[PDB]
Amino acid sequence: LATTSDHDFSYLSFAYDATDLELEGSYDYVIVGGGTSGCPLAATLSEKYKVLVLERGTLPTAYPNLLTSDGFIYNLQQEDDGQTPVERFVSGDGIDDVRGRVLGGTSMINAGVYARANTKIFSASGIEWDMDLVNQTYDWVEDTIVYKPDKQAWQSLTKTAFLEAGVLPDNGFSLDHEAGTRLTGSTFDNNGTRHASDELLNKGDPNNLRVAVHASVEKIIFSSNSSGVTAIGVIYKDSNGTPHQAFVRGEGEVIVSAGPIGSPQLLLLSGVGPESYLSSLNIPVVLSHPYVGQFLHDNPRNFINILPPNPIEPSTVTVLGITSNFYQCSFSSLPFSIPPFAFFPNPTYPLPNSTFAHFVNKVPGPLSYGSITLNSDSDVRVAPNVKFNYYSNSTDLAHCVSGMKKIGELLSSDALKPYKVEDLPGIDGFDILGIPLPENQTDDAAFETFCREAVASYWHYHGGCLVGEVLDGDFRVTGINALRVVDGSTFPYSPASHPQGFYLMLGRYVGSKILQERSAA
Ligand SMILES: Cc1cc2nc3c(=O)[nH]c(=O)nc-3n(C[C@H](O)[C@H](O)[C@H](O)COP(=O)(O)OP(=O)(O)OC[C@H]3O[C@@H](n4cnc5c(N)ncnc54)[C@H](O)[C@@H]3O)c2cc1C
Repeated sequence: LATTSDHDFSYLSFAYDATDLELEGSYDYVIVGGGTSGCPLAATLSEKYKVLVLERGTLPTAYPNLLTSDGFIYNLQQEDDGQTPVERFVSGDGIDDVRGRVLGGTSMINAGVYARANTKIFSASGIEWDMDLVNQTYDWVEDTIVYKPDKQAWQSLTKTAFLEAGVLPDNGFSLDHEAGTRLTGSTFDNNGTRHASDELLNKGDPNNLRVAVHASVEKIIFSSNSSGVTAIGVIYKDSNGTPHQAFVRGEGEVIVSAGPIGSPQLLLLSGVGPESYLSSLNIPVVLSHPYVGQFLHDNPRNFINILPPNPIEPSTVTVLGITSNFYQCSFSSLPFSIPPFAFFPNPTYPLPNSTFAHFVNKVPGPLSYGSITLNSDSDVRVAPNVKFNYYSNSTDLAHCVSGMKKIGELLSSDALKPYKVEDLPGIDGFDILGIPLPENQTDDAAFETFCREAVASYWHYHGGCLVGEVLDGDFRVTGINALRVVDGSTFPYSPASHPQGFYLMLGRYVGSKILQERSAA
């Protein structure tokens, strides 16, 4: 774990704008997307080789509101205009959602909840894992951007309700995703500074790394020979319009780390994708990869909003109610005078005028998947369509009912009694904002309805470029040399209640693997 301090911007000595980058240049590694996974992977690769991260968004400095936790709601409430750190999109489903557009990626705009993955993930996954490295990697991240949270009035009040509700055992303060109520790590220090993955660039090597911002990567270039396809570089546009080239050297590679939506998109626009689909759009086919854009997952978020009669303090989420089929936590916040996008599933949702609390549920997996589709010719700056097919698989919905039933109990416990508006028993007495639970806690066919109408995103989407589908165990795009994907898009199921821990890790992991195979060869 780390000691509270200022956000570390020493990496700016080697961060550039893309208008300030050479029109063409050679590197040992090119990393598209300077996000959650890119930054650590950049840092890692730079220890021993020449590296360039390329990032469509801005320095965090440009938008001072994502350096603190107070700003968390704010970033969401700001209009999307192409420049700002939060990109507003809606699914084919109709559910409002965001993703980051800033150096440090979505770890720069997120809720900052840290958790190490479910150990039982590592074995049933498709990659074979070095567990001395994984664990030692978590150390390296934690030792830098992860902090032990201080008691907070409202959160400890949620710990007690979870333990009263049945969520056992009490694990105390622990980083490991296990079953039971616990108090987990956060990327918000005890002054409320945001520490995100941009700071892991500082863990790099200043003499070897070159970050670039406002570099929208448009195309991955390939080479005919010899004898098979290889990545040679990428093309990116600067803010003026000028396209630049970045090339890989002998023995080098290009690594896409643009997230569930970015990677499938860049690959598809570069003509690695399902043949009949690319033809359909007149995109020249470079390798027929049927599974690119496929198997996109997003865990449904189902919640209850309460408006206590007395005010409650805003909190950063640190207390978690982990059960096998779903995960829970609770957010308290100042009122909303302008709606923060993606918090609620549509913009016409009532806003809270006083302080309120938000009890949420996240189904694991999930099992239901969808698809990335392009709709703009090529324009990388045009957000692709995604469909997630919420509650399409009947098991996701069972776990929703369960989880909502369990929130029903959270509301019944002795801890929540001072937050009811009147002294009515059970779940009644709460002043509800938006859609309330079913009255009868034994009405399956009614809770199923709740789950389906109330659903929003947990923002934890992942998929679209799976190992054992598009990538091999080393994270290579199969049948293409020198091309790799590392990020949210690489696995079909969520690693924990909260994924950034896994992804931050997954970045420096693949780093060391690549570095290793550079010494054993
Ligand atoms: C509102 C919100 C809150 C969240 N809160 C939590 C939390 O509390 N705890 C937790 O564990 N997880 C949380 N998450 C999820 C977690 O932060 C993400 O799943 C994690 O960031 C994984 O992202 P990634 O590394 O795959 O890609 P990202 O971190 O999104 O990185 C992708 C980067 O690549 C860039 N990019 C995209 N396309 C291009 C292009 N073609 N050219 C150049 N650059 C490009 C983007 O600008 C972006 O910066 C939250 C997510 C959201 C949306």
